[PDB]
Amino acid sequence: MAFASLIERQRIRLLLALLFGACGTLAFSPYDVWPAAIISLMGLQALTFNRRPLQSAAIGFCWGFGLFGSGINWVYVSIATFGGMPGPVNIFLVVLLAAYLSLYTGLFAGVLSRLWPKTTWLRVAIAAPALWQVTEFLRGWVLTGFPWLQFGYSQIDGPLKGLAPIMGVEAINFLLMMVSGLLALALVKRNWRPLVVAVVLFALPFPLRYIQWFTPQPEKTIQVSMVQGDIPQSLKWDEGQLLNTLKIYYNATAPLMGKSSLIIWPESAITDLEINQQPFLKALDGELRDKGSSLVTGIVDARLNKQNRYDTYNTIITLGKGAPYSYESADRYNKNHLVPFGEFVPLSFSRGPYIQPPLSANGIELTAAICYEIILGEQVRDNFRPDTDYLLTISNDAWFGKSIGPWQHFQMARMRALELARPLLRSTNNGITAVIGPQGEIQAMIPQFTREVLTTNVTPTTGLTPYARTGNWPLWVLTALFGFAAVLMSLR
Repeated sequence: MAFASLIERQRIRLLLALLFGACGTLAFSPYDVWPAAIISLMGLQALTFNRRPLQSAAIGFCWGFGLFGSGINWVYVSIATFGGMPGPVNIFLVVLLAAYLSLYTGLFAGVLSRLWPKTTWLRVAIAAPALWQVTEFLRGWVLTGFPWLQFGYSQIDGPLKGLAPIMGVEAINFLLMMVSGLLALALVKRNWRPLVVAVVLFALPFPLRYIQWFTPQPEKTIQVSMVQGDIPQSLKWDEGQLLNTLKIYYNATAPLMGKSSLIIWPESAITDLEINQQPFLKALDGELRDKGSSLVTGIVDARLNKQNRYDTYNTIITLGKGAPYSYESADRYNKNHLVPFGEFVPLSFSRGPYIQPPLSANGIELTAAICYEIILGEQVRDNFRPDTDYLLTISNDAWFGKSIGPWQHFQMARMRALELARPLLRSTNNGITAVIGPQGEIQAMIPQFTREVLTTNVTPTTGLTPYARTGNWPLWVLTALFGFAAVLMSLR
């Protein structure tokens, strides 16, 4: 046989693209193999060499489909269990989602091989990172976006973690696409120059991780007790289980009063309207103030708005010491970035303001996010303020079941703590509830899929990271400069 007549064939290239896309899903939290991201990106860029724009677009689409048919398949658990659509219909829906998410990768590959047909360093090192940044922005922006499975999140424990506090996780996405292509440039061509360049560009951010952009405050250390109720997702929105859920949470929280300064309940812990459960909240706030503590809990609130029609918000509310409860109080967080097909129909929860004040609780200012909102770095940074002590996130991962989705969500949550240099207090109904340190490090974690309480001492951090001080625009300026240079050098 032969091994040179097979690679040149297009069908073999499509199969290899599928294989590399599938293998790239091993780079995230359930498996935590950061070399898999590099290998997958190297395969993506190397298989598109010497290809026509249409063929390369097809190869990129196949690579994206391989990535998104295995990296995100837990969505099946969110459809088969919760929904009357039969098994084949759920499979078709998952396939449609994977194809839609791979359309952006196909577009990226097609544009890359149209504007930059020849395999040179200008393509792998200059054009590919900028075009990948633009494509990922489009994927995370169009139709409310879905910026899931970004290889920058795979470097939390990797060498390039310290680049996140300076320029943001997407900057890692810029570098991983930049380095891997150079490796690809050293693989197809027997030239050690791209290998040396990639090694240098990968080993430079490694010393840039011992820098602490935060100052710990060993005088405001408080005991936080996050409650994981493990309420089943099948009966959560039932009137018969409303009383049982309240009893479970209250009996889990009552011993914690007087010993934990802050108590946190998961997203939509009170599965009832905020106006309906007024006496319970008032009595709870009175008891919390008597013992001395603050409770931050998720709830669904109905507001008559200005047109006298109800506006439904998925809110986080605060009660107790340092934050008295009232139905009309600014100490509240309304979820802004709703989950498509889970809370609204694109093309019915309402959207809160994009910028909201941080929650105040017993003298502690919390930057709050809800479930899906924690994966959006830009929104969290915009809501972040210098006075913030901890990053607050409440979620409900029971939809995804016993799958890889919860861990990917947890890793994307840890990336926010790494970027903003603030402790992250993640609470979930049955998912991963943890206290992520200022460097994206797990300081505490309780077993998943059980009814437990995570009670640990946590220390605030002050100071601003370069990312939290300038934002995401330096990365966009670098991307624009690289794209302009690559385009201007392509007109010849």
